[PDB]
Amino acid sequence: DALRTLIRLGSLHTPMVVRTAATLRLVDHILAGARTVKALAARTDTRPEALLRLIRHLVAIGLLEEDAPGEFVPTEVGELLADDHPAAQRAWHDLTQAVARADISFTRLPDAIRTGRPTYESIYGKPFYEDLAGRPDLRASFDSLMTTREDTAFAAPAAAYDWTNVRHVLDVGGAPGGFAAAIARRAPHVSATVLEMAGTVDTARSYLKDEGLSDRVDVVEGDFFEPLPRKADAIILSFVLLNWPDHDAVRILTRCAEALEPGGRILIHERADVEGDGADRFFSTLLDLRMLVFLGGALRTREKWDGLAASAGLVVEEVRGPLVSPNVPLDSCLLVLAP
Amino acid sequence: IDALRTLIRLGSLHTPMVVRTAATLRLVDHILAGARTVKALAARTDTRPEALLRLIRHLVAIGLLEEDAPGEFVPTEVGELLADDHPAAQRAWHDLTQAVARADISFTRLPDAIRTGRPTYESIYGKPFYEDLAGRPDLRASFDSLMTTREDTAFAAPAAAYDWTNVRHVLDVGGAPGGFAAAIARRAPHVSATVLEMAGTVDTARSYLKDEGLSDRVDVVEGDFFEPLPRKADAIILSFVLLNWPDHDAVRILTRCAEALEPGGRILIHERADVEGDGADRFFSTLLDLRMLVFLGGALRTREKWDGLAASAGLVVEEVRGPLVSPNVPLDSCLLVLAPA
Ligand SMILES: CC[C@@]1(O)C[C@H](O)c2c(cc3c(c2O)C(=O)c2c(O)cccc2C3=O)[C@H]1C(=O)OC
Ligand SMILES: CC[C@@]1(O)C[C@H](O)c2c(cc3c(c2O)C(=O)c2c(O)cccc2C3=O)[C@H]1C(=O)OC
Repeated sequence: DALRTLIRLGSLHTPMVVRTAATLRLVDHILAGARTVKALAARTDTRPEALLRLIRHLVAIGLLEEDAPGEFVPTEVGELLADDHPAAQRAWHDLTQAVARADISFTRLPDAIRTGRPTYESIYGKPFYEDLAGRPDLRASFDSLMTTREDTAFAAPAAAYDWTNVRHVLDVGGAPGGFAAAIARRAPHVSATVLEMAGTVDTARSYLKDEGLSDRVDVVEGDFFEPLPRKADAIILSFVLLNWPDHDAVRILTRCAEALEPGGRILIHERADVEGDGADRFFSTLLDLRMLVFLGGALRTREKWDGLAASAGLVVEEVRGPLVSPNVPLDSCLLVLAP
Repeated sequence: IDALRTLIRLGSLHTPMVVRTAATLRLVDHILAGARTVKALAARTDTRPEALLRLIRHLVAIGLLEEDAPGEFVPTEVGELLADDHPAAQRAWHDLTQAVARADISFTRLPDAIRTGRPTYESIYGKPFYEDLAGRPDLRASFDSLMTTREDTAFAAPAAAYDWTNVRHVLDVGGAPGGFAAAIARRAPHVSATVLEMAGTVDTARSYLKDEGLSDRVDVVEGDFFEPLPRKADAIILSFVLLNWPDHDAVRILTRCAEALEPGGRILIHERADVEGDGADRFFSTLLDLRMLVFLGGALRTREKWDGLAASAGLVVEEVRGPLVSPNVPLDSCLLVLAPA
C-alpha cells in the first residue's frame, strides 16, 4: 500500500519506458500499419523479445491497449505520442532531442542540491548553451521545440492587458516572437520590437517572416545588461528572468525601468506562486527543478518578486489571474510593474 | 487537457530523482532526529539551503513530507518509509550511492537495451555488473546488505509450500546469504543442506548461517554452477537465480541440476511464473523484469516459457504453487516443482 506508493514514486523504469517509446517513434509506426510486434520490431530496428517486454509496461500504464491478440493500438493518452499531435509531446520525450537529453541531468540531482549549480556539464562536457552552439542538430531541435509552443501560448497573455493607450512595445528576450505576434493581432495600432541576443536574433526574423509580420514587428539585436536602444510604453519579460540569478535579474529589470517611457509598465510573464493558493505545483516545480539542473535559474514566488521589484526602483502593481492556453500544461501569470 | 498532464507525469524524471536524492541525503532520518527547519536540515545534509527548499517543495507536493507548523517539515506515513531503520529498507534501495539505485541509472539508456537485448550497465560504468562489484568492495557490501535484509524474512512461505518429510539432502544453487536453506532447516530438522555459490559471494554465506545458529547443518561449497554440481540431492533449489541469465545459459544451469538429481528427487524453482491473461498485479513484475534486462541481460519467464526451458533440460513442470506472500516483500513469488520428463 504505502510501500507500493513509495516504489511507484521513485521508479525510473516508467518514465524511461515512455521516453523510449517516443524515441523509437512507436506510436507513429503503429498508426502507419505495423500491428504485430514482428512488424514493429522491424520498423524500429529492435529485438522482438525485448520490444514485447517494453510494450507490456506500456500496456500496464495505459499508453497502449491490446485490440485483438497480438495487435497493439494506442489509447487516448498514448495518442499524444504521435509526431503530428499539436502538443508535440513525442519530440519533448525524444532522448535524441534537446530537452529529454538535458533531462538526464536529473540523475545527478544530489550534486545540484549540494552546490546549487547545474549538472548538465558533468554529463555532456559543456554547459547547456555551449553544448547547443557546438551541436547544430541539437540547437535546431531546441529551436523547434520552442517554436511549437510559441505559436499558440500567447493569445491569453496578450488578452490580459489593455493596449489602447500603448504606442510601442519592447519584448526583451523576444524568443521566436510569438508574444510580439499576438500583440500585433490583438492591437494593430501598436509597433513591436523583439530584442534578442546574438544567437536567437535570427530565429526571430525567420519566425515573424513566416507569420507575415516582417513589416509589423522589428527585430533588433542587443545585450540585456547594456542600456536599451529604444524607449517604449510597455516592456515585456516573458520567461527570461527565470534563467538568470538574482543579482543579474535586477540589472535587466533596472535597464527596463530606465528605458520605460513615462506612464509605461513592465510586464513579467512567468509564474508567481502564493503560499496560500491551492494551485497545481506539479508543472511549476518541474520547470523550477529543470532550471536548477539545466542552467541554475529558478522560479520566483510573488513575495520574491516584490524584493526584486523594490530593488529595481519598481513595484509589483498587480498579478493578472491564471493564464490558460490550449496545449500548454503550465498556467502562467502576468505581473504589472510600475516605478 | 487531462491526457496531457497524465502523459507528462508518467514520463517525468524529476519525481523519482527527488525521492532518490531525499533517500541519499538521509533527509527523513535527520527530520526525526530534531532537524525540522530548512537551515537545520541543510546543515545536517551539507547542502545549499535555497536548493534544499526547492527539493522539499516537490516532496510535499507528492505527499512524502508535510509542513506541520510554518517552516517545519515532517514525513508523512508514506514518507516515514525512508527512515533507515524501517523494515522494508526502502531508503537503502533508493540510495544513489548504493548498488541497486546506482544500477538503476542503466535505465537512462533503455533504447539500446531494446535494440540489442543486452544490458546497458557496462556503457554507464565501464564494466559489467558483477565485475564492477568485484572491484568496489564498498558496493559489493552494500549489495550484500540489501539482499540480506530481504533474505531474513522472504523464505518462510516458500519453505512451507513444500513437503520435506521424504527429503534427505537439499542443494541450494545460488544460495545467496542462505535464507532459503535457513528456513528449511528450521522447518525440517532432519534435512542436511549445502549452499553452492560462486567466487567472492561465498563469503557472505558462512557468516550469515553462523549468525543464524545454523553453522552446524548447512554446508557451504564454493563452485560454478555451469560445471558438474558438487553432489547429488533429493531437492535442488534455484531461488531467483535463473532470472539473471539469458535462455541458453539458464538451460545449462537447469541441465546441471537435472544431472545431479537423486532418483525421485525434484528441482524447485523459486521465482515468478505469470500466465498471460491471469490479471494479477504486474507492477512489481515489470520492474524486476526490466531491471534484469538493463542490469544483466536476464529476464522473467512466463508459465509457458518455463515449459520450454524445462523440456530443453529434460524436465517437466509438475506443479506451480500459488502466490507466495512474504512480509515487507512487495513481489509475490511462486514455487515451480520440476521432475525428469
Ligand atoms: C532555457 C529553457 C527555457 O527558458 C526556454 C524558454 O525560455 C522557455 C522555457 C519555459 C517556458 C517558456 C519559454 O519560452 C514559455 O514561453 C512558456 C509559456 O509561454 C507558457 C507556459 C510555460 C512556459 C515555459 O515553461 C524554458 C524551458 O525549459 O524550455 C524547455
Ligand atoms: C541483482 C539481484 C537479483 O538480480 C538477484 C538476487 O538474488 C535477487 C533478485 C530479486 C529477488 C530475490 C533475489 O535473491 C529474492 O530472493 C526474492 C524473494 O525471496 C522473494 C520475492 C522477490 C525476490 C526478488 O525479486 C535480483 C534483484 O535485482 O533484486 C531486486
